[PDB]
Amino acid sequence: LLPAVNPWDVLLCVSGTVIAGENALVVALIASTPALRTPMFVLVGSLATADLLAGLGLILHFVFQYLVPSETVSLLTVGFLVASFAASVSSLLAITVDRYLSLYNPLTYYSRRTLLGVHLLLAATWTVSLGLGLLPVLGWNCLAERAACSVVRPLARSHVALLSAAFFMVFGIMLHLYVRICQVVWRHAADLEDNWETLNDNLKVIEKADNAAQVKDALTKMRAAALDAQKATPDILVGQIDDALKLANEGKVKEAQAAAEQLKTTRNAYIQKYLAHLAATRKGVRTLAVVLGTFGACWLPFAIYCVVGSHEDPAVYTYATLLPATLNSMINPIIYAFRNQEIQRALWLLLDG
Ligand SMILES: Cc1cc2nc(NC(C)C)c(N3CCN(Cc4ccc(F)cc4F)CC3)nc2cn1
Ligand code: NA
Repeated sequence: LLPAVNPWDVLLCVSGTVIAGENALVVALIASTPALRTPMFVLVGSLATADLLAGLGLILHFVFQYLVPSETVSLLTVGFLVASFAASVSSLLAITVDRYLSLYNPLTYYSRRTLLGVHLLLAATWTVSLGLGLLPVLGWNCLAERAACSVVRPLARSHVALLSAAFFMVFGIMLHLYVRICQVVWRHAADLEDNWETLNDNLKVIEKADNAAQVKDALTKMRAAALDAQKATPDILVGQIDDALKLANEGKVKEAQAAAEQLKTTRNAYIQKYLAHLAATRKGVRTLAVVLGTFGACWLPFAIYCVVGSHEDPAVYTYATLLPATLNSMINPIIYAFRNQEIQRALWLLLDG
């Protein structure tokens, strides 16, 4: 398709309908499903709305780039594409802090600070994304004799470059947070083993002592280890330790040890529970990793070409950089369905009349 410019367009022309359609479906499910009202999925919905504007913007671009009322309207549509890109990258960052903050300390991840911040994230996102998309309609265009146009007219090279430079820095920070997220998950997975080691060491030393105090020390060091596992990623175990502790103090070494050995019944069920949650956390973080990789891999080529390209360069270099960026909004709805089970359930929920 090197010499085929319009066939490059027709590929994107109908692809905008797909991107507009599929995202329009996702935004509905988040809005129409209470289980998806959690901050994670609300922020994902914003990305869908951002990816939604991408499909609408280019659809109206072709509809107006070919037999439109006027070109000034086409200068609004480019704002939609600008607005979508800012609304997509901005919200994509927002999902990262939600993951980091949620994993960093869920107890501090309360329904007050979080839900408050969530509305500001979307508000601070779209108020800026739209604002950037509206700047061209206030003079930030390239249709002047003293302004050089970019690969995507009427956007000027000066302004697309600032967006490109801003995008690199924003994407550079999102990578840093993802590592911090990993550090959080690693740390949450590290202190857990220490509690398990101390918890098991305490159980064993309980048997290897004939003093009623050695039992108290191990249980006290055991209760603290049990408690530390709760503050990390927020009953019967500690409750049974309390019952075990209640016996140790009042001279019940023989029977207090018996209660310590029933903890294994709960502890075996207690340990088997935490492992699954980290599996859910890793996949949730893993899905975050995949999304970030696709976003950059599909937008970065355009981010560079719009700054280092020349108007003496062929057009195929333009679409070759827009094609991944355009279809990036088509792929984002697909990723969550195949990875995130909570939203995938609603997708296959509708099965028959
Ligand atoms: C036929 C056609 C389709 C276009 N489809 C655009 N969008 C799609 C890829 C969602 C698009 N936009 C314009 C706004 N732009 C913002 C931007 C993004 C990154 C960057 F480094 C610098 C920037 F200025 C994104 C691409 N222009 C187009 C021009 N003609
Ligand atoms: Na996107």
